[PDB]
Amino acid sequence: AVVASLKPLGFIASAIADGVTDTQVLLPDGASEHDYSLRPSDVKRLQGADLVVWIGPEMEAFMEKSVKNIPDGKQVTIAQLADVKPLLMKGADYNMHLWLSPEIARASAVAIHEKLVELMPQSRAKLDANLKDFEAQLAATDKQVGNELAPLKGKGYFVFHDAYGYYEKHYGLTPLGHFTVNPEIQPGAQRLHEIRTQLVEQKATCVFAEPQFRPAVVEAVARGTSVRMGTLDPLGTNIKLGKTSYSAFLNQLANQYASCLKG
Repeated sequence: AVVASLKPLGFIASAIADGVTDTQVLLPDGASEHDYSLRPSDVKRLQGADLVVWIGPEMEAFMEKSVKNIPDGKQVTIAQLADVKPLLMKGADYNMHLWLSPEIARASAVAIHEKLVELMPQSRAKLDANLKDFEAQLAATDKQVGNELAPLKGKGYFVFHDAYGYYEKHYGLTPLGHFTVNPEIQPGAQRLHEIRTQLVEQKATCVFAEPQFRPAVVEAVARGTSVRMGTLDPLGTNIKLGKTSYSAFLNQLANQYASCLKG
């Protein structure tokens, strides 16, 4: 099997290795990328994976550990890829929420495909063809999203937790800023003040919760005000692995942003 660390890395691998081997996500639905640690049975899945896909040690900390035993032909480490490295952003030490960069996704699909062809050479036929389709969906989605999000350029909003840099920069969104960075921090207390003042001084159209964290803090700093409220799910927790899953992720996310920000 192809064992992906996070669900949207699954979405990608599931497209490339469709019909060739199954894909498996380690980080379960509704857990957060910051704050997991590998089950014994999750390490089994890694030890006997055909191919392992993850970002890199600055992101999925919890699995740097087990990935040192795995050799280079049996894994794809997306933060240290040829075409990705050059376009890593800074953390306002780089932002690693890469799985939302279509350019990076592309580069990842490529590298996955390469390694699978190597390991499973009698499936080259299908693999080559799965990839072609991916590149096509992905391209055609990047177009539709672009259009959907284009009218939200300018509209300022706030997000819980800083995950969306890559996506936001690429489609030209206009975030006023984030509540946290690591969302195991609260954050309080001045942070929450600076947001409040910004929201009541008109200035912001939407504020965005997340499903893997209590919206609790976001209602508040908003109640009373003319700010609308929504949610963003950066792990597409409610999307099934499949060919068209990663293109669905981006569309969903676009719709999440837009469903609140439209006007």
